[PDB]
Parts: sequence; structure tokens; C-alpha cells
Amino acid sequence: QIGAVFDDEGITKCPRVEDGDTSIFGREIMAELIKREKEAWDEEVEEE
Amino acid sequence: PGANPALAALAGNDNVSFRPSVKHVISKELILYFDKIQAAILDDDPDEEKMRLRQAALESVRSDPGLHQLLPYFVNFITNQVTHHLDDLFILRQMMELAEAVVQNPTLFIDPYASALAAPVLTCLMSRKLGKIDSTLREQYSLRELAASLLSMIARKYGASNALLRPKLTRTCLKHFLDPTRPPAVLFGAISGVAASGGPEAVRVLVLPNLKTFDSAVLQPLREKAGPVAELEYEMLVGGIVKAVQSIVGNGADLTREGEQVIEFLGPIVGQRIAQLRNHTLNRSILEVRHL
Amino acid sequence: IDHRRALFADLFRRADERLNLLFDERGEYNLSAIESFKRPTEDARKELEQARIATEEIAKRSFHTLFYTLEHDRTAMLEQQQLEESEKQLQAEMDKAGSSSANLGASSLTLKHLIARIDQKRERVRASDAELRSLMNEVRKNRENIGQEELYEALEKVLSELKAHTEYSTPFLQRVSKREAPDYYTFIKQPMDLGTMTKKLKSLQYKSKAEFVYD
Amino acid sequence: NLNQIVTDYLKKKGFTRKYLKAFLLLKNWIDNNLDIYKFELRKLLWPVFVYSYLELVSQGYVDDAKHLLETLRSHFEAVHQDQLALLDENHTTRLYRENKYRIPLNQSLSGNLFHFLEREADNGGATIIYILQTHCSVETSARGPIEPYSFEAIYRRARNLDLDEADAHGVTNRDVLDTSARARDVVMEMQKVRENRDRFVIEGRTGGIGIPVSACMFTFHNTLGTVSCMDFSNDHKLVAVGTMDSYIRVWSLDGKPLKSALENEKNLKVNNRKLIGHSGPVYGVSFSDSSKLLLSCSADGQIRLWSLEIWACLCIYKAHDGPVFRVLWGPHGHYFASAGWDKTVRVFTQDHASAVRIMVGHDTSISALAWHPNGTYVFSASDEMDKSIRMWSVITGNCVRIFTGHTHYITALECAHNGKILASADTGGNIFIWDIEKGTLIKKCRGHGKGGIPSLSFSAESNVLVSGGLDCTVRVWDIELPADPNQITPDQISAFATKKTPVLKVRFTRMNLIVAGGCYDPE
Amino acid sequence: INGMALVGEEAAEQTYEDEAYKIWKQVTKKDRALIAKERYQLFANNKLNVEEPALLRTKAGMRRFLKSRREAEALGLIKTAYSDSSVTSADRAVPSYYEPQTIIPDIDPKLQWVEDGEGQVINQFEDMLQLV
Repeated sequence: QIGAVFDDEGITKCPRVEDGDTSIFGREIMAELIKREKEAWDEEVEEE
Repeated sequence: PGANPALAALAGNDNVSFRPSVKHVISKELILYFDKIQAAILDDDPDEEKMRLRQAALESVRSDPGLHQLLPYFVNFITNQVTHHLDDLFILRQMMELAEAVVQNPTLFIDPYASALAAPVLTCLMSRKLGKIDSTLREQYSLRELAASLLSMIARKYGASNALLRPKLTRTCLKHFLDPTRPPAVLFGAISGVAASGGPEAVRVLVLPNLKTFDSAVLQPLREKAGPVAELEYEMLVGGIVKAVQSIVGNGADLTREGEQVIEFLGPIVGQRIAQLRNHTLNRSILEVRHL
Repeated sequence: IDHRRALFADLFRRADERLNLLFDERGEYNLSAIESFKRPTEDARKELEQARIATEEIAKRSFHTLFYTLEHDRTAMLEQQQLEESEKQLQAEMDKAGSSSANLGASSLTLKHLIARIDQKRERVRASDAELRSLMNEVRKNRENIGQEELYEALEKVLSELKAHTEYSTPFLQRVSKREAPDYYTFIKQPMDLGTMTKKLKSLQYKSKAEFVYD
Repeated sequence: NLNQIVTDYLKKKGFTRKYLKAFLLLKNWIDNNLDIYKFELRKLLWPVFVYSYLELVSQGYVDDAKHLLETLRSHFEAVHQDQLALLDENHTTRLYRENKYRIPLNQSLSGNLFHFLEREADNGGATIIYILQTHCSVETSARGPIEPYSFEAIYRRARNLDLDEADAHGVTNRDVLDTSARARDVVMEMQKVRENRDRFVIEGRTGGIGIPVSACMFTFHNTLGTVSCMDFSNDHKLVAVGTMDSYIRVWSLDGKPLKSALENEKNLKVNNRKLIGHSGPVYGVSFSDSSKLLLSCSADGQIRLWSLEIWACLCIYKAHDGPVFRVLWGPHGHYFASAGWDKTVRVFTQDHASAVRIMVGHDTSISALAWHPNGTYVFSASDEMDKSIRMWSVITGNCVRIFTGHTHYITALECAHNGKILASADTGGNIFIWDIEKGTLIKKCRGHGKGGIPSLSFSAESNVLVSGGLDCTVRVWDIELPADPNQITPDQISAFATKKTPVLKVRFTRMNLIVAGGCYDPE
Repeated sequence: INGMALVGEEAAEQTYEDEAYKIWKQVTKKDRALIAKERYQLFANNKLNVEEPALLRTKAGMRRFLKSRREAEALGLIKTAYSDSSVTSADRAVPSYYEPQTIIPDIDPKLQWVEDGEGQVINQFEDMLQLV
């Protein structure tokens, strides 16, 4: 019952370089994270 | 930035963690008023001026139009005073007066506090040990009857918003009454409470059937006690039962016949008193449950 | 007075049966009733279990039926304070010697992150929350010798049951201090009471049932 | 600059630089106490009545004395038949005048009675105080309350004691305490009570938060969006709603059957009725100052007066030219006002078929109304280009104040009970608080959503305001924030949300409780 | 020693008693002691201490009260509309009167909002209904 939640294969593996573009820092996602981080910085400055 | 942090706590939200203190929610003037009222109320000096400061404090708490924020504190104060000072008649009397003054304020919503108010009143009414020679008995019985009247008013007022208040009060009083092991004072208080809470129908349908057994069970053993204190307690029990029976309503020898039938039904003492009352409608009301 | 007691109990039972129908939903008389009246190592555990369920069942049911006087709250407050004081007094001595919405309890901290993840993916899991708490409770840890473990668990449980009788266990809770009874060790060469048994709990001085029966 | 224009205009204009009421009040107070006190309290009824009757007879108002005698005769007809027949001069009156009545009472009861009488000095307690001082004398005692089965009576009967001076002096306690079964210093006591009472007043407010209030909600189902107006009676016993189908419906708020004075409808069993007769959508309804009368207006240009005793119309008022949008009774219920499409405000009295006053000055249709608590001023508001509020005098019919500042359609108007503050709301979610005497805005409240705020209400002491909006919320505001101890404005005490029910009405009761109403729409 | 004397007095007074009463005391003692201690702390020296936690209403207490009310309803003692099926379109061991800040007043059963399976509001006034 409980174990079904953790079924995703990535919970225990370490991605390998040989596989290819397995980096967890893909630009497609880093673009949004940077924008959100910039947003938080501006909010802090306004508060500060 | 200008919003008070205590508004979230006032809203009752679960996610809130900060717990405001008393100093954050109540204004300073209200705190001073509460302290002054409590100090004036609990003065035991028999000097007329202190009594009158007490009366003025009671009137103020009764008629002030801005005490909406002190209801929980008043209720808790009454409960604490009744709880921790069961060996002081004066404090119990003052607490009863304060409770009477609180429920008579027309600018307060007392619906959800009815049971909390009723519990200390019940404790004062039906507790074996009150205070700690004839003056002591006078004070104790006066306190018991005053508590009975206050309970009657509370049950009549807040019995609809509280669904199970009346049945529970009646059940407690009746259960405490149907126990010979209790001393006369407890039985007196219990019968008064049954009459005050259940109503005329509850009396007629729950006490009258068993008065015949109760007489020979309790009254006669006490009747043989010649002690003046025992005589007074016997008289008080009989008077309370007679008043409870008379609460139902408040020609030749037909009245004598009805009185003799009542004596057969109710018992020697209570029956003789009811017959001596020389009332026909009352006797009809009592005898209407003879088959039961 | 036993016959009188039984007679009055039966009388009260009859009167209560009669009263049960006297009040309607709005706290008002039901005229129909008025007119009707006007008419002319497991079996013992199971035995302990069923007993406790029956007692508590009526105990909770009494909440909706009766009121109770406030003439015993002061003693309860004082009694608990004395027990709390005794507990702390016994503390500072042995310690130095030994040197999601549902109210799951303190264990939830050990699975707070897991409890957060399970709900988000509540579609994969198929148990019920009540069962899952039961599953979590069952699997949650209880804390050379065979029978030592459960015997000690039983021994401490019976000790706690003895503590449950707080109405009577107060006088003997703590050992007889020399200050209280300086002649105790001169008269009684074997000081042994509830305090003594508690002191022995973390020192492994229990072998068989008959040992404690002698105690 | 407006100041320059006003100064120039002003300079160019040569501007240089009786006893029955008291008895009824006492009786009503008496039956309110505990049943223990009532036995001793009833002893005050007869002396007060007889002395009042004799005073009225002596003063020459024989008509008033006769009215009092006939009115109260039923109350005492079962005790004092002979005395009442005599009252229909003999030595009895002389004896009554010479000897002042003696009434025993307890000290605590005396204190409570004196406090109660002082609390209502100007309402009618002064008459009783004077009567008791002059024609009566109270022998206060420290004994317990006297009852047929109280401690004092039981003790006296059992121990075979003797009567006292108070008990010595046609009902007499001797018949009860006998085997056959002090004075007072009023006036001084009054000033003395006043001095003691004046010490327990609250004269400040620092720190703390706002007041907590409860709320009860009434929801209407299966309306299908045809309800236009709502109103509760002054005592919260009836609810009336007007519809777009031209009829009105009244309900009992507790489900009890409604009653009709018509004999043919004797003891009929229905808890809701209908008032029919309008030929257009009904936009306003108003309960009169129990309520026996009702007013309504519709898009057909008529105002109808209904009777809540026979449930039928009585009169029609035909003064308007076009739709009528709002109608309101006066603060005491003889005058009423109306305003609609033709940009005019009219004041009526129920005795006349034509408007007694006509109020010109608005440039667009009227969308709100309100009365002043003293019953001599009216407030109105217009929409569109001319978004202003005006205050009219009923004596002259002229405008005396104008309030400007609103930028949206004005939906509700309300005047405080003290008579010095005015509140108004618009469809932008704003609530304005105005100073009437200075004609200046005090502050603005924010937090409501867009759509409209149909209703407003003021607390009993005028320190708290409650509003209901079409965004399904009920909000509470603090008029004056507490003094500091050193999207939403910080004076909003609370805010509640309904389950898809726009609120059309809020009302403050005597306590810190309100009642709301609305229509439930699943979509 | 007075405490021991009082304990002995209660022990002697226990000759007249009832077992269910003892069970009730055993069940409710801990919560009663906690509440009594809090109340005593609040009004120390008969003065309103300005540091103790304020008395406020919370949603969890009212949820506990609702659970108790549903338990009472299961006994067939009252009728309530608090069940989730009505509209479709610590665990203190003390009686409710010990916590005044968790009680909700009652509505008349005939005026309660109860829905059928379809989603319509049932009318409770069957006496005054008529057939077309």
C-alpha cells in the first residue's frame, strides 16, 4: 500500500553522464527558477 | 503594517500560532473596572457603606451597556469562587447575587453559557457541606432556596436554545432525591430543584407516585427524633414537599372524602396536610394519577 | 438497608423510564405521553478487555444524561499537584544516574514528510486514513533473554494500573524517607513500597511472578 | 478657487463679519424578578394605586381618576370588592390620609428597588418615589423574605413566637404567622445611591481589539431570482419579500401560524401569506413601527398601504409620475417618504392622500433614502452625473447640507442612533462616514468587493457598524479605533463568508447579535 | 497531617457511594484538574492577571463539540443537521459544560437546512402542505 507512492524510479538512482542530457539543470526549467528568484529579490528590496 | 496581529487569533483560525495574552485583547479601563467590581463585591465588613458599595457594584454590572467583552471572565470568576470557597457562606451568597445580576443584563447574549452558569448554582444548591447555631441553618437554607429560584429562572430562560438542559437538570435532581442515605438538607435541595427544573408535570408524574413509600421510608424515622434541630429539619422537608405538590395549581363532605382518599394515596403526613389545605381542584389533580 | 437500597434503585429506574418520554425536541411537554399516562495469556486479557469496554462505555454515555457537583475539583487539583511534585522530586535523581489533519500524535514528526508526500499522491495508495493511522500505530515501535521483554512490559503496565488508583496510592508512592520515619530502618530492615519498586525498574531485579507476589 | 467665489458671494450679499404608566412599569418590573421576592413585592401595588387614585380625585381631574379606577378594577376585583365599591367624604378616606401605609421589606430588596427606581428616574420612577415618600413609610428589616414556606415563616410558626412592630400594621401577615393559620430615609437614600453608583463608570478606551459578535442567517430556496426586496419587522417576528411577479409574501420567522382578525378565518393554519394588487415589480417594502401596517411601491408608480391584521389593502397614493424605487416609514411611524424616477422626494402623512412636502434640487434619479432619528430631517442620494447626498428640512422643505465625494452608484444610506453620524456605501466597495454638522468626511472603510452594499446597520450605542454585500460577505467595522498604548483598512473587526448567498439585509438586535437574509443560488 | 485526615474522612464517607460515580471520577479527574489549575492561575489573588492566555473561541473546540453532538444524536436523543450528508448540492473526557467556549446554540428542527438525495431542500411543515 504505502510503497506504491514511491514507485517513481528516480527516488534511488543517481543519473549518469553517459546516458546523455541527464543534467537536472535543464535550461527549460532554469529559465523559470531564475525569474522567480529575481521576483523574490525585488520583493525583499521593496520590503528592505 | 497597521493591522493588529490579534485579529487573526480573534477570527479563530487554526493555522495561527501566536496566542494573545489578556493585556492584548482587553482595554486597560475594562481591567480596572473588573478589579474595582471584584474588590467591592467581596467586602465582608458589615458597615453600611461597604454593603452599599456592594449594591452599587451589582447595579453597575447589571445595567452597564458595554460589558460584552467580560462575559467569559465573569463566568469563570463565579465558577472559581464557588469551587475554591465552599466553606464560606458569604462568598457563596455574593456569587449567587453576581450570577443573578449577570443574566438580567438586556445587552448580553447568554445562550451558550447557560450550562456553565447552571453548574455552580447546582453545586451550591445540592452540596452536602455548606459553610460550617440556628443562624447557620437559616443562612444555609436561604442559600439553598435562592439557588433553587435562580436555577428555575435559568431553566425557564435558556431551555430552548439548549436542547437537553431541562431533562438533565430534572434527572440529576430526581436521582439525588430518590436516595434515603442523604441528610435532610440534600433532600430538601433536591426536591426544590426538581420542582424548579422539571415543572408541574414532572412533579406530578415523578414524585407523587412514590410519596407513600417515601413517607414510611424517611419521614417516620425522622419524625421520632425529638431533637429541636431534627424537628426543624423534618418541618423543612415536609414544607418543601408540600410546596412542590401545591405547585401543580399553585360543598359538603366531598372535600373530606377527597382528603381521606389523598391520605390513602400520598401518606399520613403529606396526605393529612393536603387534606387540611381544603382544596378540591388540587385534590382532583393529585388523584388523577392514582391508577399509576 | 440493602432491601431499601434495591427498592429505591428500582423505583428510580421506573421513574427514569417514565421521564424519558416527558420532553420533546424543543424542551417542551409531549402531550401524547401525558394523555397516555392519564389513561387508567490472552483469555484473561480478553476478560480484562471486555470489562474495560463495558465500564468506559457507560462512563461516556453519562455525559449526555447527568450533571455533577463541583465539590471535588479542588481536591483533584491538589492531588495532581502532589503527584506532579512527587514525579519531579523523583526526577533529577535517576536521570543523573543514567548519564495529516487528524491528531496522529507525536509520532507524526517521525513521518511528517512522509505524511505530506502520501496525501499528495493519495491516488496511488488505496488504504483508508483510519486504517493508515492504525497501520502507522501498529508498525510504530513499542520502545539474550526470552520472555524478559513482554514480562517487563507487563510488569510496568500493571505498575501503571496501580498508579491509576491515585485515590489510594498517594501515601505509599514515595519511599519511607529517613526524615519521616528515622526508626524505619531500625524497625523495618526491608524498606519496600511503590517507590522502592519504581527504583528497581531500571536495575533488573525481577525473575518470576512469585517474587512480586511476595513483595 | 471655490473659497474666493464663496467669499465674494457672501460679501456681495451683505453678510457682516401619568400614574397608570408608573403602576404598569412597576408591575412589569415586579413580575420579572425571582418568585421569592414577588410575594413581598406585590404589597406595593395596592397602596400605590389607592394613593394615586385619591391624589387624582383631589386634584380635580375626576375624569382621569375614573379612567384609572375602571382600567385597573379587573386586577383587584377578586380581593378588594368592598373597597372598590366604596371608591365608586367618608371617614375611610380621612383615615387613609391621616395614617401612612406601613409595608415591611428586606434590606437587600430595598436596595434593589431603590437602584431600579433611580435607574428610571425620568421614565416614571420619580412619581413612585414621591408617592412612597409622602403617603407611605417603609419599615426595613434584616429578616429573610416572607413566604408561606420560607425559613422565616416556618420558624415563626413552629417556635410560637410573637409579632413585631412591622407585623402589627386588607391582607395582613398576622393571619399567616399567627397560630390561627426602622422607618425609612428616602431622599437621603436617593442622593446616597446616586453617589455610590457614579463611581463605576468607564471613561476611556486604550489598547485591545474590537467587539465580537454573533450572526444568524436566514436563507431562501427555490426563488429562481425573482426576489427584489426584503425586510424584517422591528421585533424580528415577520419577514416580507417583494418579487418581480408583482406580489408580496410574508412569513413567520419561527414557523408558527399567522392569525387573521376576520371571524371567517378563525384559527386557520398557515405560516405564510400573500399580498396581491400591484401590477408591476415591487422594489420597496417597509414594516411600520408588533407591526400592523406595511408600505410598498412598484414600477407602476403607486404606493399601497396594507393591513397585517386583515391582510388587505386600505389606500393608494398616486403622486408620482413614473417608477417609484424606495419607500420608508418615519422613525416613529406616521410619516413616510418616497423617491423614484422623476428626480423628486416627497413626504407623506398617512392621513392625507396628497404629499404634504415636495423637495426639488436633484438633477437625476434617486437611489437611496434615510430618516433622521429625531424625525425632522431626511437624506437622499442621486446617481449618474449628479452623485451627491442632500439633507432636507421637513418644516420648510429646503436643503440644508450637501455631501460630495462619491464616484460610484450609491446603494445604501444610514444614520447613527446618536444623530451625529451618517454612513453611505457605493458599488465600488467604499463606505463613507460623514459629520453631519460640519458636512465633512471623517474616514473611509475598504474591504468589500465590487457590486454593491444593499444595507447597513448601527450598533445600539453607535460604536460598531455591520454591512452586507453582494460578494457574499458580512463585515464588522470599528467607528473609532482604540488609542494606541505606545486593500482592507485596519478597522475591520471581522468578516464572514456565506455559501453562495448574496446578503440583502442585516439588522442589529439589542445584544451583540445580528440577523441576515439572502437568496441561495446553486449556480 | 490535615491532608491525611481529609483522605481518611473521604475513605470513611466512601461507605455510601456508587461504583459508576467512582468510574466517572477516574475518567474525568485529569481533565478536571487541568481546567481547575488553569482557572485558579487566571484569577490569582482575585486580580485579573494581564499575562495569562486570553479566553478565546477556536474552531477545533467547536469541532469537538460537533463530534460530541453527533455522538449524542446517534443515541436518538436529538435531531441535528451537522452531518455532511445534510447538504450535498486533546480529546477531553469532560462534559460539555466544562468548556463554555465550544458550544453552539441549537436551531429548531423544522427550520433546519436538510437536503434529500436529489439536492432539493426538504420542507418540514407537512401539516400545512396541500396537493395541486
